[PDB]
Amino acid sequence: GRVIRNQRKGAGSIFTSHTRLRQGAAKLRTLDYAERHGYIRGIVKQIVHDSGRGAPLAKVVFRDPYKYRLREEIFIANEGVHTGQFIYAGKKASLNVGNVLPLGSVPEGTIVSNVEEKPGDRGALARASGNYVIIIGHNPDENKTRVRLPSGAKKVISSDARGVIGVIAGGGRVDKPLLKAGRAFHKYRLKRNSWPKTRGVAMNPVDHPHGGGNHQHIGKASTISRGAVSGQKAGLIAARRTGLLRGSQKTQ
Amino acid sequence: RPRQYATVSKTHKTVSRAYGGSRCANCVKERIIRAFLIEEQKIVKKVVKEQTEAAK
Amino acid sequence: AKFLKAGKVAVVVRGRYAGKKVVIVKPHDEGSKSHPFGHALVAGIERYPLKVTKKHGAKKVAKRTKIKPFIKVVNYNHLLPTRYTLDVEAFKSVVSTETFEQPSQREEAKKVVKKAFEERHQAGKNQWFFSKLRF
Amino acid sequence: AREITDIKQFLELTRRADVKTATVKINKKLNKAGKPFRQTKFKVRGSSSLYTLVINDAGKAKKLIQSLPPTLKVNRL
Amino acid sequence: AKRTKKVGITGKYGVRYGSSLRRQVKKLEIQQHARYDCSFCGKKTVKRGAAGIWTCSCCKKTVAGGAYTVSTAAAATVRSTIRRLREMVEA
Amino acid sequence: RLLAKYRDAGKIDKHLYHVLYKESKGNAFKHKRALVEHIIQAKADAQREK
Amino acid sequence: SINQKLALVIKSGKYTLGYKSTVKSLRQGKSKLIIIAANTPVLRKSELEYYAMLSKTKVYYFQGGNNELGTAVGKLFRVGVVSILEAGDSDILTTLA
RNA sequence: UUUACUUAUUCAAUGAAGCGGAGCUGGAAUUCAUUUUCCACGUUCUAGCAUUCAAGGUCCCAUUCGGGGCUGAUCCGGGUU
RNA sequence: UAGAACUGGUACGGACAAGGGGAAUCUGACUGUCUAAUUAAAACAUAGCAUUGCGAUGGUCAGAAAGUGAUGUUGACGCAA
RNA sequence: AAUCCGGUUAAGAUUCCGGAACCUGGAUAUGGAUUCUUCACGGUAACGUAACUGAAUGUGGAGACGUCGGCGCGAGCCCUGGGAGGAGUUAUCUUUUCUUCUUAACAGCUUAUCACCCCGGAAUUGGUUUAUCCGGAGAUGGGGUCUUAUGGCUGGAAGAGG
Repeated sequence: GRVIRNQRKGAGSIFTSHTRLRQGAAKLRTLDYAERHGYIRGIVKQIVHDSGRGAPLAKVVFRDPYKYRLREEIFIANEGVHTGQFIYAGKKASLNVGNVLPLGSVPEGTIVSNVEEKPGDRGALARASGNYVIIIGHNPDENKTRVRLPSGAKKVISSDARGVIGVIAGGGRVDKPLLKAGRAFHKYRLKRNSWPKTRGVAMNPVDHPHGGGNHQHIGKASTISRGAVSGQKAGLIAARRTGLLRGSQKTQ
Repeated sequence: RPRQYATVSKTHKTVSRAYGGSRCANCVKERIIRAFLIEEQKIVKKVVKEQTEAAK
Repeated sequence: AKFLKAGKVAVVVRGRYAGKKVVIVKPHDEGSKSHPFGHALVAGIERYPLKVTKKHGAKKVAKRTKIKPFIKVVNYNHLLPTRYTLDVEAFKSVVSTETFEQPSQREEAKKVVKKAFEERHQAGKNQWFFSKLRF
Repeated sequence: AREITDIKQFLELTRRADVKTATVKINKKLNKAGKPFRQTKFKVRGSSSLYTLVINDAGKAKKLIQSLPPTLKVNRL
Repeated sequence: AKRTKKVGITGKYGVRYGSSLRRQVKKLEIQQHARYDCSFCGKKTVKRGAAGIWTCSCCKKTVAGGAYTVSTAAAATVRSTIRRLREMVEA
Repeated sequence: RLLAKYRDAGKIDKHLYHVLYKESKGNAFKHKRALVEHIIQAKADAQREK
Repeated sequence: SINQKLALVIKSGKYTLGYKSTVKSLRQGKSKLIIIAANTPVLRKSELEYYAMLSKTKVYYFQGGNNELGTAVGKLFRVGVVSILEAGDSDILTTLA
């Protein structure tokens, strides 16, 4: 049996990201003294398109406090920002759309985005276009914060972690029908070599486990265990349920 | 072309204002007005604290 | 009401002297024969006196306090009139319409303006008019 | 390259002590459409460039050739 | 004239793709290619380029926004939420 | 530009000019002679309404 | 509201429209009131406040944008700032300015 | 018990830059003797500016033309956080 | 560009150049791809629909290991199956 | 970073020959300009002028950019009129048929959309594009400034080439 495609993505030869036209990593401002005590202002000079990413980036330029220069950093644009806007980072920053505040200083029910997991990693959670997390609770005991991640799976993070206020720009993006195969081509050509995926049913018993047969069918069950080994895992991994759902949403 | 500028006289690479060859007219004009009025407005933000914080 | 009277400090916002502080010495509101627009004859300074310290030597003070003045006709739209003011009757009679064309007279006028503004920079009245507007 | 128009400047050029050679070219043209005339051109060789002076009148060129420094290597025609 | 009965812009796709997908694309491309009102200069010039980015044609201000419209309804509530939550700190 | 040279020649005012311009951006005028005879017609109507 | 008052101004008084002509009337001191739209830029807003304090003419802010102010003065085009210089039957020189 | 530790091991960021404790003014705070207490402790109409051991103040040096010390910028422990 | 006489042994896109059409059914929606040296298809792909895993001291995958790596100049409107 | 033309050999040429240039690196003088208003004047302005100090350090620009569609303008070509030469056909006809009439890199003066500046104040809304955009955040109109891709004129250069 041949080594199959989904195993083969991991040597990462042709399946890498296509990072040429990317403006930069979209990290937040490095947490320094001016941020965790007072606050600091930048002008956002140009908000600019990014390739592969859906949401636009934003050129927020801060003054370096320690030598006379300018440090120009790349935010994900919140929706509603504009060029020329002042952006105030810090613990005592006011709460307007685009100021990046620690989560220890926001009231509960505040809609933030680009929020950090551990404080000091510069922007991990809730970053794709149109997402946000919501602070639903605080905990002044051991200073934690109870947030709602965009998949609904709620989380408790440190309150020294930082998040920027507002939705992320590019909303309603996946509502348009990507009418034809060419648009999917020019979409995924600036991301990676994932496309076009051939079904494993069509291919051969060397090529895949769903191959073979004198009929296009799967053979055994398509759900494979979590504990099964790399190479078998081609299908619905560790699937607890399957099939089409019933009932109304917003589950308990 | 960028290296041609090395030969040519300075009057080809400059207009005689402040921020001459690098910012245009009106932008210079705007960063006077802004840079004036702000540091006039900021003067008021010291005489507010000489009146409010004194009357505390 | 009429706030372009003959003592106001302005900041010139167009022309070669953009961003430099003048005073109006004689406003012409209605206009003139030429210049069919409200222009004021201004006297300003072109190089600023650089900031002297406790430790500059005697002659090194003098080279720091040199002032290069200028005279100009300027339109009202090219001025920011500010709330400041300046006692200008020292050289009120020097700047005129006769001070211009016949340009040899302008250097004799600039000498008078330079003498007056150095005599106000020494004994440092008008601290705002003598620091560089910075932008 | 250059064309230099002043006669006095041209005499300054011919005394520049690095102009080694000069030449005179006699061309023939005609005013407006009417009548032929003799144009002359004086060309002095600089160390970089080559200066010319167009004289459309014979009565001034006749004295101007006489005004040349005799140390100058002149190629007439 | 008025040249198509119902398709309008999506008539450039012709016959293809099905009609529900084409009516769905029409409903968004009218939003996308229309010319919007500027929040600052008061003119009607904000046209997107570069999906998510809404430049004004004069005035040079550049509002990040929705991918297919200026600010979607599930975003303009958020600032109103902020407009509410900034008030609990003082009054 | 027949419209333009009639405006610059003072044989028409700016209001009738701006009417006729957007009329000529639609069809309304097959050729130069037809528009000149239309200028005569509307201008004589305005003269009779003077 | 305030709009009926400006309408009585605009049919019974003397006024001037838009920034450059306000500053022409203001440096000549014919100004008596200036009305600024809300979406005016903050720099132009400050430049008109600062010219107002030299003439000591009080500033009223028109709550509402420049399109609404363009309608409110009876014109059709947008206007950013109005300068009332001679009021007629209306009394907004003395109401709350 | 799973509690508490940081020094092993582990993770992450920074041209390892302002940690930890104490004090200093204000101020919530009510005094049950006098302060028992905690918060603050330079920047928010603006697409401007911010760089020369820092100006100022104060003591030297040997007055040259300049240099030096302290403060402006609270101490203490060197545990980058 | 339209039109009119007039004329040719009714000839005239004069050589060249240059669509056969219609009623239907099975099937794949389409445009696209492939067994280069026997198969270009009803296969493959695709949009569209749906499902499964996953909140990074993670999901999938690589490596003999390693202070190693791909997706990741990523963060659930995303990645992976 | 920076060059072209004309000619040349049996076989090389943007490389050789003749002419005309430029660019870099480094030397250096002379003139000019600046100065006793010690580091230039002019213009309301856009900016102009042969020049007209300037370190560390910071900022900005050029380098620097998709594809399609018409539209304008240039270059070369194609066509074509008069004229100065040469070759062909001529039983008849044809002021006829073919052909040469060329100008470089570089330099100086000058030349445009677009953009910008001044005066002015717009609804009996006005400009304007093949294509509907623009104006009280100041249009139309009067008058100016700039880029010089490009084009003209003069030099190169008619002494070359035909």
